[PDB]
Amino acid sequence: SILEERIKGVSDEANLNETGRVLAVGDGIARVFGLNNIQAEELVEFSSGVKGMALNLEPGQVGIVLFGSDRLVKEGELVKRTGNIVDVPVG
Amino acid sequence: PITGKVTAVIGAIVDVHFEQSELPAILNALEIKTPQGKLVLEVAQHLGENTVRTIAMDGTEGLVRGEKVLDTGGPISVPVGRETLGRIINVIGEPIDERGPIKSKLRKPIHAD
Amino acid sequence: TPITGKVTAVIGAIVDVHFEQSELPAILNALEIKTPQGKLVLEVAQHLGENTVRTIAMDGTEGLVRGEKVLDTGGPISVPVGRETLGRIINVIGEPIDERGPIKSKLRKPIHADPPSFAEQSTSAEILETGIKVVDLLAPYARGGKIGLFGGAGVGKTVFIQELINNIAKAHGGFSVFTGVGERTREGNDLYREMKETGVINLEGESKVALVFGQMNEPPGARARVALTGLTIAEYFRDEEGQDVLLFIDNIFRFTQAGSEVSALLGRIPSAVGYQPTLATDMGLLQERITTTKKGSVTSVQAVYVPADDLTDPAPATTFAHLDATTVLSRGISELGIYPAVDPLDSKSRLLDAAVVGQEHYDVASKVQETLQTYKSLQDIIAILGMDELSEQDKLTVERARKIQRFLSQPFAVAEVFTGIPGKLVRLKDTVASFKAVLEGKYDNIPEHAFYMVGGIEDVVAKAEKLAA
Amino acid sequence: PPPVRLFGVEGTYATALYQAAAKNSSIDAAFQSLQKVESTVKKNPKLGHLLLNPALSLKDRNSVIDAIVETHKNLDGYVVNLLKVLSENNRLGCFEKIASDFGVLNDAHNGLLKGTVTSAEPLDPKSFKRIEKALSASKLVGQGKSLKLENVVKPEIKGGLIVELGDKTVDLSISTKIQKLNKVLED
Repeated sequence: SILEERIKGVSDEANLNETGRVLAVGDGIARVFGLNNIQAEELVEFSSGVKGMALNLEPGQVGIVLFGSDRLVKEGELVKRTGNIVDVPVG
Repeated sequence: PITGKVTAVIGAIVDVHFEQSELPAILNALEIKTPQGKLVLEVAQHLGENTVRTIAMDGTEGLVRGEKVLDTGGPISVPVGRETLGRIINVIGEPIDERGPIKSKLRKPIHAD
Repeated sequence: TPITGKVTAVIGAIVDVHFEQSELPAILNALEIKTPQGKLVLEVAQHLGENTVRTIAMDGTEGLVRGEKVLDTGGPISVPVGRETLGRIINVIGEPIDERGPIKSKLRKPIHADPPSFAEQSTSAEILETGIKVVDLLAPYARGGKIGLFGGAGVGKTVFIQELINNIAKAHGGFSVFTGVGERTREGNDLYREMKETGVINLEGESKVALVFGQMNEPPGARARVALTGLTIAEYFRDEEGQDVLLFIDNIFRFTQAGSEVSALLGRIPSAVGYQPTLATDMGLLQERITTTKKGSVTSVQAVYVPADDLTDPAPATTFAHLDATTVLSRGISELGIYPAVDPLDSKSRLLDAAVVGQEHYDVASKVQETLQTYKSLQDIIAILGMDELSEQDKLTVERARKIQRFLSQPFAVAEVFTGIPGKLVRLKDTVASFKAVLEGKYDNIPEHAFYMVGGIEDVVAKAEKLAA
Repeated sequence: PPPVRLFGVEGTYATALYQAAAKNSSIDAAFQSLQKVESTVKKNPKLGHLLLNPALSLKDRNSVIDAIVETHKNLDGYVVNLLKVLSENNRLGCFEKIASDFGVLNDAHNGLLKGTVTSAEPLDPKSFKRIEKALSASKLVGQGKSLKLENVVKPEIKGGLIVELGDKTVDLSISTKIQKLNKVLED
C-alpha cells in the first residue's frame, strides 16, 4: 500500500541481524535492540570504538557489558558483531 | 543547541527530556536557567526516549517540571591559568572569592583521562 | 512429533527455550540442543507457561544464538549403570572422562528418583573401626551410617577422606562409590592413580569401586547434578546388585553452593547469607535418598567445606540435621599442629553409647571429655596469669590434658608422605587400652613431646626411650 | 461498569476502551474497525510485524500511527484515541494483545462463549451436536450467551472425554479414572 510505502519511508530499514542499535545506556552495561544473530558471550564492537561482551540474551534485547568508559557510548550507536567469542591474541 | 524540559525532580536526581535523537552524551554538563541563577546538572545516564538521568551540583528547590535546560556539551569546563591562582572557586568553577570575574585563558573539562 | 523450540533467552547458564507446538514439557525433563561443539544437555526446571520453559544447562552456554533449535529428549538425564561403572570415571551424562571407551550398560537410570519409604528403612549400628585413634575413641562410625566431616578451608579435607578410603574401603569387600563434587582436578588425578596403584581400581581386573568425578572447573549447573548422578550409581548397587555399598561425597558444600548460584538466576528471592530458599528441600532430597534400607546398607561419608570457617552458616546447619556421626575438624586445632585436626569437643556420634561400645569405652570417653572441657575452661586463666598460678589440683588436670591433646595426634598413612612421619594405624582394641592407661596416669610421667605425633601407648613408651637419647 | 475485568494489564487498556465505547454504544463498529486495522497491520508484513516492536521515536511512532490511519478512513474515534495512547506509551507490541482482549470483551457483550470437549481423538459430528444441544439444554449455557464447542486432540488424557465450558467441567476420561483406580489399589 501507499501507507506501507510511507512506512518503509519512515523506517531506518536495518533488519538488525548481526547488527543492533543501542537503547538506553549507562552504568557500563548496555541494552541493545536487534543483534538477532548474536552468539552467546560474543564480543560486539560498538560504533564508538569500544567493545563489550553479551551476557544476557533476552527476548528483544541483548545486554552487553561495556569493556570501557561510559563517556564513549551514547544511546543509539550501531553495534556490529565482532562475530567471535571473547578471544585474545596468543602466541 | 540542545534544549529539554524537566520531566522529573525526585530528590536531587533530575530527569530531563531532550529533543528527538539529540541528547547529550554521558558526563556532559547541562545548565538550567533558574531564578536562583543557574543550576548545573550532569548527565550520568541515558534513560531512553531521549531522556537522561542527571545529578545536580546546585539545589533543586522550586523546580517546575518543564523548565528549559541547555546543554554545554561536555564535562564542566573550568577556567585555568595563572589568573586562577589565589582565587576561591566554587564547584561550578566561578569565583566565590568575590575578587571579581576571574580572567581566563582556557577552560577545560572536569573529567580528564 | 519433535518438540522443537528456539532459545528465547540465554541469561547465564539458565537458558530458556520456547517450545513451539503445544506438546507439553515436563519438569525435570532433559533436552538436547545439538551444537557444533556436540550436543548440550539442558534440564527443564521451571515452566513459565505458554510453552516457555526455563532450563538449567549442565555444560557451558557460550556460543548459543538466541533462537537455537531444540529437541526434547524427555525425562531426566539417564546415566548408564552396570558392573561396568566400576573401574570407570564418568561425566554427568555418563560418558567416560577417563576415556576408557563405551561403558556397556544394562540399565540406564534417571538421575532423579524418589527417597525410599519410611517402611523400607532399617537401622543398625555395626561399629566400623577406622584405625584412627581419635575417631574410634570419640565417635566411632558404624555400618550403614551417615558419617560427617566439617573440615575447614583446605585443611586436607580430601586428605582425611583419603586415609579413610585407604583404611575402611580396602577393609570393605562390597561395592563402593566415590563421588567428588567440584574437587581440584589435579588431586583427583592423583586419587585416580593411587586407586589404580592400590588395585582398588584394577583396570585389568574388576574394581570394587566406581567413581564419578566432577572438576571444580566444571560449570555450576553440572556440579549441581553431579550428586544426583552418583546417587543413582549408588542406588543401582544398593538395589539392583543388592550388595552393601559405601559412598564418599566430597564436598556436599559444593552441592549447596552450586544451588545458591543457580537460584538467583532461576528467579528466586534469596535467603540469608545469599543461600537458596530451596536449601532445605534440596538438601532433604539428597540426604534421604542415601539411606540403609532392606535393599542394602550403604555407609555414606559426607564432607562439608565450612564456608569462611563459620559453622553457624545455614549450609553447615542443615547438614548437621542429616548425619549419624559428625567429626568437625577446625583450623584452630590444625594450627596447633595436631593432625588430625578433629575438634574433640565437637565430635558426636549416636554410635557412642555405653550399650554400643560398652560401658568401659563410654566411661573412658566421659573422662576424656571432662578433662578436655576443663582444659578449655582454664584457657583464659592460663593466658591472663601464669600456668603456675593455676591451682595445683587443676594443674595436674591441665598437665594430663596437655598430654591427651598431644597424644591424640596419630600419623596417617596418606599423610605419611606429606608429613614424612611413617603412618600409624592403631587397633580399636588397642586404643581403648592406650587412653585408659593415660587416664590412670600410668604413662603420665614422660614429656608432652613424647606424646606428640605418635601411635599407640606402647609407641609412646618406646618414643620416651628415643627422646631420652 | 466493566463487563467483568479481564487481566490487570493490557486488559485494563481493553476494559477502558470497551467501557468508553460501550457508553458511546458503538462497540460492534469499534470492534470491526479494530479488526480491519489489525488485518491491515498484519497485511503489512514487513514493518507491520517488524515495527510493532519499538525502535524509533515518539514523533516517528506518531508518524507510523498517521500512516496507519491513512490506510483506512474510519476507525471510530475511540480507537483513534487508543492509537494515540499506545503511541504515547510507545507500545504497539501489545496492540494485537489489546485487540484480542477487546475481542474477548466484545464477544462477552455478545455473550458468545467458547468451550472445549478435549479428547485424545477426533470426535464424531454426532457427538459435537449432541453435546452442543445438551449444553444448551442445561443452564450451563445461559441462553443469550452462545457457545462454541471445540474438540482438541491431546493424548494427555488417554482416551475418554472431558467436557469443559465455564468453570464447570465433567471429566470422564479414561486416564483420570485409571488414576483413581490405580490409587485406590495402591491401598
